[PDB]
Amino acid sequence: DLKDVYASKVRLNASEREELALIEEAYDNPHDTLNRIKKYLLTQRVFKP
Amino acid sequence: NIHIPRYIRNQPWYYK
Amino acid sequence: NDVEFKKKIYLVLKSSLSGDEAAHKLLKL
Amino acid sequence: NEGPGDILVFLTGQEEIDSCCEILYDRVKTLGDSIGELLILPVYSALPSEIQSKIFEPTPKGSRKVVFATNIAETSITIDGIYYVVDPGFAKINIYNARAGIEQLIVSPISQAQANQRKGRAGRTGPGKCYRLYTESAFYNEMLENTVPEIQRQNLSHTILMLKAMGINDLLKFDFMDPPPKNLMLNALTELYHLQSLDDEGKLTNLGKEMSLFPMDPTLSRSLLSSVDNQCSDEIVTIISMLSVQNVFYRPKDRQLEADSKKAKFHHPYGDHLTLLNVYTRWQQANYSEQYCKTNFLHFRHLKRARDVKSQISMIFKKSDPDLIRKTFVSGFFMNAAKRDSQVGYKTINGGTEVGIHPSSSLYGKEYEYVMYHSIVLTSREYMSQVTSIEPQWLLEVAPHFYKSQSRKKAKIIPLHNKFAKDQNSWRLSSIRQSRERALGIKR
Amino acid sequence: DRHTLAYDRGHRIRREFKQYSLERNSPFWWTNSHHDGKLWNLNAYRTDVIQALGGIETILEHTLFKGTGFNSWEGLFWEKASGFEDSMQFKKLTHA
RNA sequence: UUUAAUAAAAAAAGUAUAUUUUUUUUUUUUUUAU
Ligand SMILES: [Mg+2]
Ligand SMILES: [Mg+2]
Repeated sequence: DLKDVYASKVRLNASEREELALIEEAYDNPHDTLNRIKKYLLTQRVFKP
Repeated sequence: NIHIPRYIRNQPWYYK
Repeated sequence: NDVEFKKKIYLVLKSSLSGDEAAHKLLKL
Repeated sequence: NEGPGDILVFLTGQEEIDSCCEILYDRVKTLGDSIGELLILPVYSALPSEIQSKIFEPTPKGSRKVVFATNIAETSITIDGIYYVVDPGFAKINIYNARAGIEQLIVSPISQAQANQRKGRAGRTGPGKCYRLYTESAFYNEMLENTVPEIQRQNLSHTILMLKAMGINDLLKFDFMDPPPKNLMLNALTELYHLQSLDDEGKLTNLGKEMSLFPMDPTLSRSLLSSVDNQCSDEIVTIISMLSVQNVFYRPKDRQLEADSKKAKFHHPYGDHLTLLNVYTRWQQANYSEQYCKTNFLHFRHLKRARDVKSQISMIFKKSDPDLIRKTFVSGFFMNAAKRDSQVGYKTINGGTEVGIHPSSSLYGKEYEYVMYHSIVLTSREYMSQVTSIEPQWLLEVAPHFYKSQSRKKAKIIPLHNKFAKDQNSWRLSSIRQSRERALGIKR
Repeated sequence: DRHTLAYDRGHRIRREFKQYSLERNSPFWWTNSHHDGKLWNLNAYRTDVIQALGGIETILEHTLFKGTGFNSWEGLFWEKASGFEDSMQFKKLTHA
C-alpha cells in the first residue's frame, strides 16, 4: 500500500524519490529492514515532525 | 487483426 | 427493414433509465 | 509383404507400447482388404498375469501374431514361433545421481550386446528376419561396445555394506572389473556413515554389524534396529514388507474410478505408509482371499510376496499407536525429508531440489509441511513416493548429528503481480531513471 | 496470489482511512480488486454507442478521414507513439 | 385522450503536478528390469 501511491506518476519530487528508494531497498534486503523494524518497535520513543 | 479493440470485433445481438 | 427496426427499438429501450420512460418513448412511437 | 512367423517388436515403455499397439490396431482396422490378421499382444513389467500370459498364444488363422514388448524379451523371456524381429535400439536405463539425491529413467541407445541378444531372439526356431533401423557402420560405431556395469549404474549403498562386513579395509582393495566413479561410492559410504551403521573410524559398529546382518535396505535395516529397540516391531516390519515389494495397486482403463474408490476406501490420512498397514491387515483379515484383492485390485503375486517377506523377516528375527510407528521410521529415513515451500511447493533438505507429490499417492490432495519420502524419480517432473507426514521434533530428536542465519539473509521478496503493468520492474526508481534517460535520448 | 492474500486482514478500513494521509484521493475507496473482484464491466457500452451514433460511416463522414486517403478505417488502430512531446516532457523546461 | 423546444462571439491578460476500471487459472495421475 506504500507502493500503490506511486504506480501512476513518473514526474517525482525529491521526497517521493526518497520514499521509492526506501521501498526498493526494503524489497531488496527484506530481512535486514525487517530486523530494523523490530529494533524501532522496541527502542524508539522520540519521533520526527 | 491484433490492433482493433474488442468493442468493435463484437457484433451486437440483432446482427446474429 | 427488420434489422434497422430492431436497432431502433433497442436504442429506445437502452437509453431511458426508468421503465416508465422507455414505455413513454415506445408508446410515443 | 513377407513370410509367415511371429513378430517381436522391441519397444521401451508401457505408454509407448500402448500407443504403438493402438496405432497398429487402427492401421489393422484401416487395412481391411487382403491383409493377414494381426493378433496383438503387449508385454510390460507390471502387467496382470492373466494378461501377461496371453503373449504365448497360438498364431491367427493363417495369419500373423505380434508381441509389442519391452526389453524383457532380451534375455529373460522365450516366446515360441518368433521368425520376425523389429528392433529400434532404445531402452530405459536407471541412472542414479547420488549428490542430487534422485534416480533418472533415461532413454539410452542399445549397445552391441543388447542388440545382439535382440537379433538372437529372432532365430529361436530357424531362419528368421532381424530388421534394425540403422546403417551397419552406424550400428557398429555409434553404439556402445559392451554392457555398462551395474556397479556404476545403480545405488551402491547396499553392496558397500556387504563388502564392509566382509572386512575389506580399502575400496580399491576389492578391485572390481568395472569400478564406479568414487564420487558415487564416496556418497554411498557417506550415506552409510550417516545411517549410524559405520563408525567414525571407518569400521562397522556392533549395531552396524547387526544391521548388515539384515537382507533389507540399510535405511530399512536401521528402522529394523529401531523397531527391535523400541518394541514396536511387527507393524514396522509389515510396512517394510510392503515396501520391498513392487507397488500393489492396479490402474485399469475400464475400472479406473472404482479402483480410485477402493484406494480412497483404503488410505489413512496420517500418511502413505499406514495405508500399507491397512492393506496388509485387510488381506490378513480376508485370510489371503482371491475375491477381496480381485475386487480391490491388489496384486496376488505382490501380496503373497509381501506375506512371504514378512514371514521371512519374522523367522530371521527368531534366530497400534501411529506415533511410535512414524518415529521408528524417522530413525531410518531422517535423510530423505522435505519442507513445504509456499511458492515452489517442496524443497529438499539436501540441496534444495524442487520435488512433487505423485497423484497416485494417498497424500496428493492433502498437504503437510514436513514430509519424508521413500523414493524419488527424475522424469519430466520430480516425484516423491511413499510420503508420510512428519514433525520437526522427531527429525531433531532422532538425528541431532546430521544437523541441529544465512538463508534468511540472502532471501528477497517481490510484490504482488498485476496484469495491467506489463513489466513488474517498472515501479522501481532504477526503471524510472532508465525510462527517463531513454526518452531524453542519452546513453550511458 | 491468494496464499499471501490470506494474511491481509482489516483492509476495508485501511483503504478507507487513506483520505487522512494521502492528498490525491481515490474514487473507489469501497472495493479492493484483489479481495473482491471486478464488480462492474462497461465493454458493451462502447459497442452500443457506435450503433447509437449510426456506425463508422456516419461517424467518419464528420471526420477528416476522407482527406487522408487511408484505404480502410481498420488502419486507424495502431500502437501510436507520441514522439516529440514524450521527449519534451522530461526536459528542464520553463513553467510557461 | 391531448399541447410547452435554452444556447450560438470578439479583444486583452492568464494556466503548474499525479490522478486510474481495462483481457482465464495454469492447476495433469508414466517410473527399465523380479
Ligand atoms: Mg502580463
Ligand atoms: Mg490583471
